Amino acid sequence: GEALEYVNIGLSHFLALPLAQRISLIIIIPFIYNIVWQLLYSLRKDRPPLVFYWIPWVGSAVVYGMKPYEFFEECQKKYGDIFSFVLLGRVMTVYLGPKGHEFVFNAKLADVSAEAAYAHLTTPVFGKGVIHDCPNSRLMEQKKFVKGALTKEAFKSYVPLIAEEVYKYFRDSKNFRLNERTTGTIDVMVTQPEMTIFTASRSLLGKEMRAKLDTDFAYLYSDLDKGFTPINFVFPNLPLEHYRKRDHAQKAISGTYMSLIKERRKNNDIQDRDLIDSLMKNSTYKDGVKMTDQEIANLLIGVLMGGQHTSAATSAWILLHLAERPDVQQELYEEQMRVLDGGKKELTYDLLQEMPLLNQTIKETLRMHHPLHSLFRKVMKDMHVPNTSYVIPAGYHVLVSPGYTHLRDEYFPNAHQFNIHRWNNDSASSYSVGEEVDYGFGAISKGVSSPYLPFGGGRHRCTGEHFAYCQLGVLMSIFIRTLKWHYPEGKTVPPPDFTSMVTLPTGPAKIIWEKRNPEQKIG
Ligand code: HEM
Ligand SMILES: C[C@@H](c1ncncc1F)[C@](O)(Cn1cncn1)c1ccc(F)cc1F
Repeated sequence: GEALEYVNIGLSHFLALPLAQRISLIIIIPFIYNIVWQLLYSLRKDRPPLVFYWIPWVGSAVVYGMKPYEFFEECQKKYGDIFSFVLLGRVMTVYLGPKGHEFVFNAKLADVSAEAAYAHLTTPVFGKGVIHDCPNSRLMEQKKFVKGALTKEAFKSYVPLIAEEVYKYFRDSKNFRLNERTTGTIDVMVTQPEMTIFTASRSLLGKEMRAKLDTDFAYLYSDLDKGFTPINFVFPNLPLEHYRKRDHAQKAISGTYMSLIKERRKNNDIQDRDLIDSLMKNSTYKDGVKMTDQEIANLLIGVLMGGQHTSAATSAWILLHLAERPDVQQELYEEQMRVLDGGKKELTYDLLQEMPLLNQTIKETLRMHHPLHSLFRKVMKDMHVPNTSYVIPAGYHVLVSPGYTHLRDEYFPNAHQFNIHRWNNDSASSYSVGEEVDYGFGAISKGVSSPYLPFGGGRHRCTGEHFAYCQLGVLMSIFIRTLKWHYPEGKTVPPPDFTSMVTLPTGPAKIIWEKRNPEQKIG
């Protein structure tokens, strides 16, 4: 009773402490509070173990962002395959391994949302109305629109254009100019992004859109390029300047696409050339709405942008791994001479399919260097993980990471050794190992239990797998037949830089190239 007066009294003296002790208690009450909250949380047996952190809110973000596969391995040894950690205000429950791939890539639409996790990151860059700034059902239909331009007949015609672009680059780039140099050094992280965007542009976007890249316009891609960073997860729209040249470039680049979209319909200049022709002819949803010309341009940005960063990272890794392995280059070259009749057969999408060792090299690189170490979903409903007393409460996030499983000896013997022969009689981009399902964009595998899942699975599954292998196929067939490359003295494979949007190599990652035929000229 008389004590009740003194909780009151003490509350008044609390308010009248010096700014030195108030400030410090501002930073000790929450620190001491979250340490004692965690301790209570670990007695909850319907929750997966939460890994201890000191700083509240920040959580474990520092070690997760820097070495996420080392973090995952350390957590796996302590608490098994399921565990939570807090990440800059959110709570992520990792499910490692194939049962984890299944728990997350085959989750019900009712249980998890990818849109809910990524809309803050994608929509500022791509524009609105597409990808994650729409309902999952719109997403499924957009993928059906894009995927309707990623056919075998499309792929037969992209191969001469892609190959033209590779040669034009060897001819004209300051990094090569093969008609004036026979040897040189390139930074793969400078060359590979440029090659990707040229080849992707010319093929999917058309010749006009490829043409604009030879000009100043190219910088808008570079400006747009920088708004695609995990920082948009914390400060999505933060009134600074790289946020404006980002948005400037979005408006600017989406304008060029609509200008072309609009003039093509004005002229009925609508053929089967590029994905711009395709999305024009076929972008009406199942309920009857057509995509606005701006929505078509923003899907263009998002598709080109995402495939840009994964494809460019992958050919970088193919070069860096091969730079160290002249025996694999020798092997890949023999297959080039055998399949292409010593160079006296033009490269075709068909002939690419007969090059298993090349396709096995892409396959193996993508095993060791998955471009997305972590995929996320926001949990919408309380989720129960079977064989288990755990519930993942709504508002948590689930995190699948097949790239970690990729690097496990459990599923890949000597997982840390680059070995393309681990895929003998198995050069497939991927393989639907049984029964299939359709979420709107075509029949894809129903199970998602494979330990090798470079293109994920389920509804959010990649619709650019076959394009990626095409691009990477021509690019690497031509690199192989034209150049030998090795590392500078002392140099080896760089470690991955996980902090960016894709695990790309820690730069600079340089290789010395030599012409196989010094006296050869590109016409
Ligand atoms: C080496 C190349 C690529 C790799 C390794 C890769 C990997 C992936 C993965 C793992 C996902 C699943 C995302 C998630 O589950 O959260 C995905 C989604 C997707 N990717 Fe790719 N990707 C590649 C290239 C491309 C290209 C070139 C395109 C376009 C031509 C593309 C378009 C898409 C689309 C449209 C989705 C659907 C996302 C969704 O439905 O939520 N990707 N990709
Ligand atoms: C959202 C994005 C992503 N980026 C980084 N970490 C996780 C991610 F989910 C991604 O899934 C990645 N991606 C897959 N293939 C190409 N890019 C994506 C999907 C569709 C798209 F049109 C553009 C795009 F970037």
